[PDB]
This record gives sequence, C-alpha cells and structure tokens, in this order.
Amino acid sequence: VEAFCATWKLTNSQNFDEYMKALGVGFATRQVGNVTKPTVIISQEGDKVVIRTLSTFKNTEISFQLGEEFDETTADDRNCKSVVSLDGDKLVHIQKWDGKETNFVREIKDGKMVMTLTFGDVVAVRHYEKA
Repeated sequence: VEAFCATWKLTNSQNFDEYMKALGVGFATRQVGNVTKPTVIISQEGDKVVIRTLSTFKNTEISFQLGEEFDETTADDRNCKSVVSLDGDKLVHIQKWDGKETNFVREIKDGKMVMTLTFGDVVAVRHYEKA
C-alpha cells in the first residue's frame, strides 16, 4: 500500500468521453469529465485509507479498510456497493449497482499510478503522476 499514498494528478487520459456515456451519467458530468483534471489524494488518516477525488466542479471522498463494502453516491448520479482491495501491487475499486459493475485497476509503473477503468469491454487508461 505505501507506494500509493500521495497527491495524484491526471496527466494523460485514454478514453475520457465514451466511458462516461457507457456508465450512465447525467450530461453535465459528461461536459465536466472532458474539461476537468481530478486530483486523487490517497491518504491513510489515523488507521483507514481515505481517498479524496477533488476537481474544480466535482469533489468527493471515500473512507475504507481493505475489503470494506460501502454505498457511494458518485459524480455520475448513482449509489454503488463499492469493494476496494490490493490484488498484486494493484489497487482495485469494484463499484456494483443495478446488476452493472466497473473496476478501477490502479498500478504503480515507476512512481506513476496507471488507472485502468474497465466497464467490461469499455476500458479507459488514465495516467496519474505525484503532484
């Protein structure tokens, strides 16, 4: 877990338009996700992992132990049953709602968190660097 504890700013976005349209967004979130950079501050605060996802329109946060299932009202407009865990040096956020699933595979490539967001076959590759 210690290589993920940082301020993470999005530097190169593969597919940040069709992933939002496939997931089921309100159209103002599709306008916001094309224009705005998210600052993802992954932080162990006391004991549990608090991720703060902060941009200049949408600002949301998630507090978890590894394995915690929690309902999460997202920037899409959906409450998802969310399970977060490390698989093999890769942080996987599994969001479950209405029969549908997406998982965000966060992996450290030489100091850089590569977030691979799979909605099945709709895959976005978002390249986060430290500040």
